[PDB]
Amino acid sequence: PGKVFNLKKGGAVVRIVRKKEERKTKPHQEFVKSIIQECTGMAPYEMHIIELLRMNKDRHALRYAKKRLGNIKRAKAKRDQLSVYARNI
Amino acid sequence: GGRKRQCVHGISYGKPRNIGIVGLKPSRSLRALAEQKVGRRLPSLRVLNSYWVAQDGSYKWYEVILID
Amino acid sequence: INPEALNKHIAEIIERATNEKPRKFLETVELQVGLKGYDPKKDPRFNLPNLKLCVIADARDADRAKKLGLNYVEIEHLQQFNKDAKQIKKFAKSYDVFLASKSLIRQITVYAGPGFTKAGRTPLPLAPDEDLELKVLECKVQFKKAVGLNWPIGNVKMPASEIAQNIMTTLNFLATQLKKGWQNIKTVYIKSTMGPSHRI
Amino acid sequence: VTYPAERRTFCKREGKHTVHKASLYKKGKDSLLAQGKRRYDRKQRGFGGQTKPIFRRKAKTTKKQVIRLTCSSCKCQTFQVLKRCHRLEISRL
RNA sequence: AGCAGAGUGGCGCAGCGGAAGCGUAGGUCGAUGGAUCGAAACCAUCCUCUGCUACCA
RNA sequence: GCCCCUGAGACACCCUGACGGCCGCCGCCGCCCCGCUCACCCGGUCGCGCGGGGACCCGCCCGGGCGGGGAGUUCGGCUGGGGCGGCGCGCCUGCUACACCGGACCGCAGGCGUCCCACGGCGGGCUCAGCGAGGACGGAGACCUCCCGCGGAGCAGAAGGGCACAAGCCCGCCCGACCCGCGCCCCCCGUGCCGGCGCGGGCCGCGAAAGCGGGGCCUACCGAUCCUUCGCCGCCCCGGCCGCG
RNA sequence: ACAGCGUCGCGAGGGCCGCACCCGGCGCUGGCGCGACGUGAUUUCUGCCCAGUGCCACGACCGUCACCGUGAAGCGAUCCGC
RNA sequence: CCACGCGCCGCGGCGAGCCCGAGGGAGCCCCCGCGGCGGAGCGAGCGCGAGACGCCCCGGGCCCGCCAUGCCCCUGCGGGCG
Repeated sequence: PGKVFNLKKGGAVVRIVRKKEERKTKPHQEFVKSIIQECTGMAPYEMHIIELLRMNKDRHALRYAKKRLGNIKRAKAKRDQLSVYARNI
Repeated sequence: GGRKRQCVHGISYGKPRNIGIVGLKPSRSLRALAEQKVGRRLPSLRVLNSYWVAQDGSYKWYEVILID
Repeated sequence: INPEALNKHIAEIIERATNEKPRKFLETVELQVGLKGYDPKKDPRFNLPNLKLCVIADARDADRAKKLGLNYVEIEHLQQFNKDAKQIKKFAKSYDVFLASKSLIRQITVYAGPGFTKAGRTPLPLAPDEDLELKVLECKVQFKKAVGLNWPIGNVKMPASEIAQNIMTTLNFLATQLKKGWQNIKTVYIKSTMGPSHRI
Repeated sequence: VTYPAERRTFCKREGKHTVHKASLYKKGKDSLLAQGKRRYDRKQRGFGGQTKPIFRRKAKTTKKQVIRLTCSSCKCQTFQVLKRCHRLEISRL
């Protein structure tokens, strides 16, 4: 156990306030990425995830991204970003 | 590449744990070693920081800011 | 796996099938369950739970069968069956469903026991008190060594939706008697006795 | 030595003597994810050669055979260690 | 240990479920179980044997 | 075509499964070849009026071999010096061992590392090895008989103990050759271990019961820490919670 | 040690050595050469054995024998095949 | 010999307490000065958690935790009483 057992925990009023909205991506940054996306296209691995996504092979895509990036959160989120391109097509 | 120990005839005599010449990896990065190489070449200047500018199969290139 | 498209195809087949269709919904529904991941040496073989039928019984069970009109017979033919091995097979092949008598089951264990066991069709003993018709209503999941699995969904004229429920009940049971379950099945088709296959 | 296919023995879950099927116990394959195996693969990682003793002086010719008695009713699993023996068979049903 | 392949007349050795032969009278087809209408054969289990590889029991 | 026909499998009709084989197809996945020059790599020259290769090698990173060419180390003990051999190097019986107990010996005669779901448990019945004298074949010899039978037989294997309405033999059931928690003895520092033994509480077996049974009559027949593997029930994963681990 | 005698490897993109690397020796060389070994001037000769153990095959690639790559499965660590 | 750690003995101060810690204080031997150690144990942990005697010593009895087990019942794989 990592917490002391006090049933009446709460002797002082607590001002827990992160007072923070989730960090906004920011409109200007999205615009700069759009200009770069036109100039640079997409990385070879991203195109291969898109081809696996165009065919219905989503587990293959997640496994290929998890090998490419090395973290499930960023593998899933890359699969869901690149899927918009294939879904738009 | 990876560090190769400077042992003559490629043999390190001693406890077998300290054996091994070709498999060792550098302690400092190739960014740090680039910074240390220019510092010897240019002892008078003061090294600020370095940035990576290119990489090939055999070589890696780092550009160092040096201040007079 | 929408039931309606296939059920509607069976309803369209009511005009299309025609055929002799004795006691049938214009056809006897059949299912060809394709299997992937199936090996003969690997053992996923599970023998687990209108066609012509026979009941051989004593007093009351035969009398109820007589009013129903279901076949009613006696143990006397078992000496004649013993004379002709082919005759025991002839009795078995003609009547797809076999029923006997609990009271006369001693006769069915020795007099009928060898030929009917070799044939693989066993009469189901029905005592006079017991009702044969309700047992007949009760009248299959098998894997054997064949990847293709074939079973008559329903020889009944019962609505295609009731027939669809019978297909569903066996598919889930097959998923239970399969290592990868639904994954193991590949392609299944529904067709009328002379009708075209329609993938599920 | 011949062991019977079924022996009636006490099953702890039921708490009563019940019929138990018999079956030879075999050591399972070693898991890479084990306290010792994780430590051993780290110790043997790198230069220095073997870091752990490798026994090479076998002397026992026989092992001790454990029979897994599995109760049909409670699925209780009990193990009976027989005396060391060169050959063992479990009678068929 | 793992992965293969073998074990058959007196001797050796073919036979791919449907004569058990040939070469030099002559069959626990190493046995056991299953499986099949029937296996030397398929499938297990073991007694082996061979080749290769593996190592804190 | 059926109802035939009798076959492992029923050959009117319709649909699919396997097994091959043969096209084809695919924004699919491996593999192999051939250019080209533009990295890369050489030769020539006083770059004086030129070539040879080439996406290959090489280098680097993982991976598998070969590798006393080298390193680092090890290479037991007991013992009429040591070696050679053996093993009082773990365990057991009768000795030598000197009548409690304890006594050394490269002292003696021997064993053990196994074998048995019966060669176990229990109850009932029975008597064994053999003399003598008898009974077609049948004789030294089987088989069937009576008698008298202290065990002269048997009890898995060494030796010594033990045992007769039995501990032997046969027969009928059975699995206690279970589960849980302790103590005692032998060796002994009086520590472990093997082996036994005595119990408290479950659940069983056999027997009419009383009883007896945690193997095989007793004395031999085996094994720390760590690691692994498995079973039984729970706890923990430390800011939580859930599945896996 | 020697002259002599054999054996062995090698056509330079090569062989054999050096060497922490960078890179050198043979080599201002080239098979009448260079490197590696035996035996040891003549004279007369050098039999048999490829079992074993070495060595050798652009001799095959049968069985094993790695990363990678790949194909299922999984929530994913992973796990099986190929 | 000295340092350091551990065991035991004796002695001094104080007592369910005890203590020149580092430090600070115009301040050197003075004053002030936390952890810690003891006062509760046991259990892998979850966790739970001591009174009944007793000049002393020992032995017995009982209580606490761990390990079972039987009942009872609240706020319930929870509590209690054996």
